[PDB]
Amino acid sequence: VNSFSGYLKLTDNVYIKNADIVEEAKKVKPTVVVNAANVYLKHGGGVAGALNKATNNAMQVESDDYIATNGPLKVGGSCVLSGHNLAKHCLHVVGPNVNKGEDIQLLKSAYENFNQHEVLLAPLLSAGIFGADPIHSLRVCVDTVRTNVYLAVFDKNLYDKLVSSFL
Ligand SMILES: O=C1CC[C@@H](c2cccs2)N1Nc1ncnc2[nH]c(Cl)cc12
Repeated sequence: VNSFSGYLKLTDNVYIKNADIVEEAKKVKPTVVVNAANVYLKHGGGVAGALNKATNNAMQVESDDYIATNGPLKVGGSCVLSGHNLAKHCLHVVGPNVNKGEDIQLLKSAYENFNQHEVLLAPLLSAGIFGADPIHSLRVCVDTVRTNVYLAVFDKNLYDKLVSSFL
């Protein structure tokens, strides 16, 4: 039993809700919140910009130190950093950005990072400003993640479309 509330159950381990991941994180304080990161951990917009703003820029400060030490992430890769006031940990995961020409096959590799964590609150990877089809992202998620994932979808119209078209 965990503290997530109001989710539709898609599969044994994947749950979905129309919710702002920022507000959801602030309420649940999950062990792991997933960020829709880029390789530079520059949290300018989208989910990343929103999560960082909610930390009063502390996520960005921590991230800049991480990059200065380790260099950029790989597309499809991840790193674990602090969750600040939102969660215990933030798993920064880099899905391919279609608006940069990156290979969509790397979306499966990106979701594989979730399997290192028993329970996660997460957005759909590569959706939104990353330019991929969110329906496809949901399919890859369901077919790749085996741990318990609670997906927050900000846009209500998109949420209804994902549910109604889910196989
Ligand atoms: O709903 C969705 C679906 C895909 C993703 C994207 C939208 C546009 C580009 S990628 N997306 N976005 C969010 N998902 C959860 N919480 C959020 N909070 C804010 Cl702010 C935005 C947001």
